[PDB]
Amino acid sequence: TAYEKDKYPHLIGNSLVKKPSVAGRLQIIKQNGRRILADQNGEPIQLRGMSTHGLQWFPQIINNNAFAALANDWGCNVIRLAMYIGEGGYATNPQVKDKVIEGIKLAIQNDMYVIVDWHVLNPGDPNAEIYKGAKDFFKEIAQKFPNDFHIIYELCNEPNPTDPGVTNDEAGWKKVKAYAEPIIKMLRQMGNENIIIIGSPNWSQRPDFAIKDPIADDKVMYSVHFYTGTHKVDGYVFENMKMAIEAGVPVFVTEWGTSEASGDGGPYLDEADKWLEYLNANNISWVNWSLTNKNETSGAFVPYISGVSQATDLDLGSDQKWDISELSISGEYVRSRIKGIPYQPIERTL
Ligand SMILES: [Ca+2]
Ligand SMILES: [Ca+2]
Repeated sequence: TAYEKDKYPHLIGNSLVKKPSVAGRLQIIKQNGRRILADQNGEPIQLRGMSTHGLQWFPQIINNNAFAALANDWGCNVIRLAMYIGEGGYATNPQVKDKVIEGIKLAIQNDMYVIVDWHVLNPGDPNAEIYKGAKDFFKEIAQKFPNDFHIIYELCNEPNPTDPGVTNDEAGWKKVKAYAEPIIKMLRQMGNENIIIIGSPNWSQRPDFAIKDPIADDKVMYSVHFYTGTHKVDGYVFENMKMAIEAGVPVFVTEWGTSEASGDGGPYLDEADKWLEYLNANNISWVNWSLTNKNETSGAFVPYISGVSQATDLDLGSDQKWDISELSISGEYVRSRIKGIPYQPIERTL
């Protein structure tokens, strides 16, 4: 009866969504022309999980009961910790680092991989002055958690043209590499064998630059970010992704949402079914935006809306689960897809 069984069969199941306790240290392997993430034994793995929103704004999700719910009730094997730099983030309020550290420890404690995301966004060039602390930040995390097999580093969320920015061309890609290579080098010199994920121009829509001009490191993957109200299967972003995957580039969806790219609108679930069917079929890991109760469709939790609803609390109790009615439409859908169960939405009639 579930509609996905006939139409989108790779949406059902989770046998490859292995936790650290089972998978151990990750690697990239070559399999039938593709470079894909695999576990310690060389068996394909898929990471599926959730991103925080900016930790300067929504740190409340960094609590053990929420992390346990995500790992156990939602079936996540990854969580992404989005540390803005600008916009009230680390450049002006460095105490957000403390929340990233806490989050790494809670991911480990709850048997998940963890992505540490230096969340470049405004402005768009990772080399900009505001981001000068990036190399020392990664240094510090690696000193605290040396060669830790749970951690994946994401050096620059979304290179993009916001001034001062990067261009959507080969010159823009060169600025990204010039940024990333010295950090990678430092991490490797320090003995860190972690997977490192590298963004690309146009808001991490251009993993295809790695076809002819990859970074020379066998544990680097390339991000692609999409939002299903904006970006459609067989559209620009999708085809750049597909072109990279086909050509053997290792690709990881570190951020996607069910809204427009603004974080709002919809959600657009029928389009999400098409993207996730492709990602699951092609062994591409994915992380959904975001673990917030802000009033925007991409947030996973019900928001405060005057006259309508109190916010769902991100600081969860000892039951280690949110009721489905406490999840937004997006969060309920994403939970279903992480777990690999049929999507069977609740009625929402106020
Ligand atoms: Ca807390
Ligand atoms: Ca984004």
